[PDB]
Amino acid sequence: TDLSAQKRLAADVLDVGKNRVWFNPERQGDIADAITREDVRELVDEGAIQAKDKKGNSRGRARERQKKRAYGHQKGAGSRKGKAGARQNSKEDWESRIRAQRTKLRELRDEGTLSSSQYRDLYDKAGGGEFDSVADLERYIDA
Amino acid sequence: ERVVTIPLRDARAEPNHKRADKAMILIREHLAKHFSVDEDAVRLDPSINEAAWARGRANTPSKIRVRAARFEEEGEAIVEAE
Amino acid sequence: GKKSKATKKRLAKLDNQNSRVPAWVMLKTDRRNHKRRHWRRNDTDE
Amino acid sequence: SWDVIKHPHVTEKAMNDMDFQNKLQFAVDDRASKGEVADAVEEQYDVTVEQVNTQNTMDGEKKAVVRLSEDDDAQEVASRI
Amino acid sequence: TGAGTPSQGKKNTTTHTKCRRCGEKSYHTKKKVCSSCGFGKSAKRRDYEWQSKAGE
RNA sequence: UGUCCCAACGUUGGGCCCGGUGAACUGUACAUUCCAGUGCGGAGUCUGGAGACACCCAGGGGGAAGCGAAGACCCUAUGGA
RNA sequence: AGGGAAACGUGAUUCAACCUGGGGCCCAUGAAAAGACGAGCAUAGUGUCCGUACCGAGAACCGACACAGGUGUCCAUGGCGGCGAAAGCCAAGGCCUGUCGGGAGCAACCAACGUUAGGGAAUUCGGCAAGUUAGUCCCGUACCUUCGGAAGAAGGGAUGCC
RNA sequence: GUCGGGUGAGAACCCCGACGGCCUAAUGGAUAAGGGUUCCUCAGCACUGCUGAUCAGCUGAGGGUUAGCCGGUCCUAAGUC
RNA sequence: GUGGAAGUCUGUUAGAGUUGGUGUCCUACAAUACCCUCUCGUGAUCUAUGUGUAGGGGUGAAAGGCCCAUCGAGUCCGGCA
RNA sequence: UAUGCCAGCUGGUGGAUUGCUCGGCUCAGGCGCUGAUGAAGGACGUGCCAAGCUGCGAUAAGCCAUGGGGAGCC
Ligand SMILES: [Cl-]
Ligand SMILES: [Cl-]
Ligand SMILES: [Mg+2]
Ligand SMILES: [Mg+2]
Ligand SMILES: [Mg+2]
Ligand SMILES: [Mg+2]
Ligand SMILES: [Mg+2]
Ligand SMILES: [Mg+2]
Ligand SMILES: [Mg+2]
Ligand SMILES: [Mg+2]
Ligand SMILES: [Mg+2]
Ligand SMILES: [Mg+2]
Ligand SMILES: [Mg+2]
Ligand SMILES: [Mg+2]
Ligand SMILES: [Mg+2]
Ligand code: NA
Ligand code: NA
Ligand code: NA
Ligand code: NA
Ligand code: NA
Ligand code: NA
Ligand code: NA
Ligand code: NA
Ligand code: NA
Ligand code: NA
Ligand code: NA
Ligand SMILES: [Sr+2]
Ligand SMILES: [Sr+2]
Ligand SMILES: [Sr+2]
Ligand SMILES: [Sr+2]
Ligand SMILES: [Sr+2]
Ligand SMILES: [Sr+2]
Ligand SMILES: [Sr+2]
Ligand SMILES: [Sr+2]
Ligand SMILES: [Sr+2]
Ligand SMILES: [Sr+2]
Ligand SMILES: [Sr+2]
Ligand SMILES: [Sr+2]
Ligand SMILES: [Sr+2]
Ligand SMILES: [Sr+2]
Ligand SMILES: [Sr+2]
Ligand SMILES: [Sr+2]
Ligand SMILES: [Sr+2]
Ligand SMILES: [Sr+2]
Ligand SMILES: [Sr+2]
Ligand SMILES: [Sr+2]
Ligand SMILES: [Sr+2]
Ligand SMILES: [Sr+2]
Ligand SMILES: [Sr+2]
Ligand SMILES: [Sr+2]
Ligand SMILES: [Sr+2]
Ligand SMILES: [Sr+2]
Ligand SMILES: [Sr+2]
Ligand SMILES: [Sr+2]
Ligand SMILES: [Sr+2]
Repeated sequence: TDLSAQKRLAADVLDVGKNRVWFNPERQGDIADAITREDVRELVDEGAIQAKDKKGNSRGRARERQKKRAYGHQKGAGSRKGKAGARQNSKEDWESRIRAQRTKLRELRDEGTLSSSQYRDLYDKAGGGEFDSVADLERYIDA
Repeated sequence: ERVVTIPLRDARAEPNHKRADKAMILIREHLAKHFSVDEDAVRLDPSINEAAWARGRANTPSKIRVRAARFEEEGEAIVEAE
Repeated sequence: GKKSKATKKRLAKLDNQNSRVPAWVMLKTDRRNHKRRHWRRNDTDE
Repeated sequence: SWDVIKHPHVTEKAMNDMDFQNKLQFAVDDRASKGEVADAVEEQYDVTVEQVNTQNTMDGEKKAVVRLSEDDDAQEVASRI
Repeated sequence: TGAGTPSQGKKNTTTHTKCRRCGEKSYHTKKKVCSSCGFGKSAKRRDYEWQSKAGE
């Protein structure tokens, strides 16, 4: 008996890769008589033809590692491969910082805390890279 | 029928990447000899195949305990794991 | 490739010529298709 | 003067088209259009043609798949020839 | 890259095709000229006395 | 630092034996040769001696001025480009 | 509607596609035409002709071959990894046809290759071959220089896991 | 690759299952050129297949490609007649 | 600090190429192949298809290179015995 | 007496030889233009089953008329 044609129809009827269709060893004769796709669906319901499950990579080990790193672990000098600028894009970091500082200065202005003029003086200094962070900006504002 | 212990140390004579194959041959030859039967008449139950190939084609176990029976008109043997 | 209608007619003819000398011609002539072509071993025109 | 219909195309696939879709298949002159095939078929078997699909075959001929109206019955039509 | 075998793999261009006029696979589909009968080049049929021995 | 002193052991694929498949190169003839000599002065074949029971397997290539290519050098041609 | 054995989700981040802007460069200026919009709606009729299989390659193409060569496009966002479209491992999917097998602890010899004490280029035309170094962070860095560079000069230290 | 089994006059290499593996810009998916029926089915092993063959891109015979909206067809490019 | 220039650097990304091994092969897998190493990789870049230039003529960042395994003058047939 | 040398015998392989000739070669005489009223040539079709050759052209190995011919033919 040769069931390669039936393997192809089965893969299509079960909608799976041929490598996953399973033909019951004890029914090669009946599967061999299966000529049409209907003959195949018939055998499928009988359970004579089934589809093996596909695997998915486990992500458990990955998740534990993700937690350690999110917590700041497993990133010592011996675990880095890329250059510093590759690990964190400097222009991208500046965009983050500068936007955070401008948002801060903007809230203080609408809030009345800063006069448009004091706001300007601080805004222009921020743009000139005067403050390392938001906290650094606040500390400065507090004289 | 009896339980025998087959040493597979002679599989080391074959290249390492093919130890499993040679093992299955040694097993057939051992039974054929010790049960006084033709190698062609010795049947190895898949259980034995899976035991020898357990660690891949290059890492066979050093021995294997096998349970074999001998009978029929032409003289044959049927063997399996234990 | 893209075959035109005519190209297709020519290919069809070539395929037809690739049949064998009918059995009866053998008996009648009391005893080969010289123009036997193979898609791989040979090369058609165009 | 070349004729449109050459002969019924009778094969397993044709029979199914006939039993299940009320369609008739013909070998026709490759110079014939879908419209000329429709007219010819109606005038030959006194039926109503709903749709005509064509194909220039690797046999150098044209095959036509003619669907008849629900008013007609392909099985019966093809059976009288 | 050798001019031989390796350069033969790049050949998938169709040039000479069956000629409408003479039937030979010599109608150059790029030039639209038949190298065998002259179709596309001349109304007269391509011919030359050197296609045979001088005294024949 | 096995490039070397100075080579060793090991690994995989061949090699070796068995089944199957199954070419080519090359072939004037003869041919078990060796030492000398002779010879167109660079001989398995001539001469004198010596040695030599036949056949087969594996090997590394001393010889057959080995095989492959009518020397590309040099000269000659009332040659070519 | 469909599809699913079943459930037949909801939020979020990063965001290829696609959309839309801002900047910079040119002794370089990055097609054309048909067509479309501009210019509403109902109902009906017509919409013919040609292509359509399959391979697309370590057997369907070219290379005399079922040839380790050559041959365009897109899949460039599958998981871990890491800077990564890198390595290595693994899915989906594909394959056991880079298609002759059986046997000898399997000798000599050869192709690839691993490990070699002490000496350390003595080898060789020549360090040829092989090896040494290596990722990332911190410190530190000479002559010379067209002031850009030289520069990763050199040299030194660190590196896992919890 | 191996162990069982299936078919067959015949099975290391045709098919089933299990176990063991290979490929991840490819050994996966869709296609251009080019090829031209190599596609699918049935029946075969004289030919073709780096061994064998019940298999096949091989041999015999049948069958298979369906479009208003996917290409062509329309436009013009270098350029051609 | 921002900015992100460059016939700029690293890079088996794709892609292009080829210094050495004078390795493998050398009746080959191959009438130019295989492996490792190596070079380029935002530009005088690479690449597909279409198109143009023709034989004393092209084309040539120039090697007498290339113009279908053919080039210090292509190929075919004829002159031609 | 293995491996083997020379000659022959029986059988093969091979296709020489002899015989045969539906094909060539050469000479001689006769004859001699075709095409837009679409030639010559080619393509694709055309048979009960039909691949090749020949014939033919959707009237497709053929249709009609007159004369010849004759009991066979496809
Ligand atoms: Cl902006
Ligand atoms: Cl298309
Ligand atoms: Mg079959
Ligand atoms: Mg910056
Ligand atoms: Mg056919
Ligand atoms: Mg169509
Ligand atoms: Mg000479
Ligand atoms: Mg000279
Ligand atoms: Mg001269
Ligand atoms: Mg192959
Ligand atoms: Mg040492
Ligand atoms: Mg020395
Ligand atoms: Mg070196
Ligand atoms: Mg081009
Ligand atoms: Mg020179
Ligand atoms: Na071909
Ligand atoms: Na027909
Ligand atoms: Na060594
Ligand atoms: Na020698
Ligand atoms: Na990733
Ligand atoms: Na095989
Ligand atoms: Na600056
Ligand atoms: Na190189
Ligand atoms: Na010339
Ligand atoms: Na005449
Ligand atoms: Na015929
Ligand atoms: Sr080929
Ligand atoms: Sr057909
Ligand atoms: Sr070059
Ligand atoms: Sr190459
Ligand atoms: Sr090409
Ligand atoms: Sr012209
Ligand atoms: Sr002429
Ligand atoms: Sr002598
Ligand atoms: Sr030897
Ligand atoms: Sr965004
Ligand atoms: Sr398709
Ligand atoms: Sr493909
Ligand atoms: Sr390839
Ligand atoms: Sr898989
Ligand atoms: Sr094979
Ligand atoms: Sr060790
Ligand atoms: Sr030295
Ligand atoms: Sr020295
Ligand atoms: Sr260091
Ligand atoms: Sr047989
Ligand atoms: Sr097939
Ligand atoms: Sr660069
Ligand atoms: Sr680079
Ligand atoms: Sr060299
Ligand atoms: Sr090396
Ligand atoms: Sr070579
Ligand atoms: Sr870049
Ligand atoms: Sr050339
Ligand atoms: Sr001549």
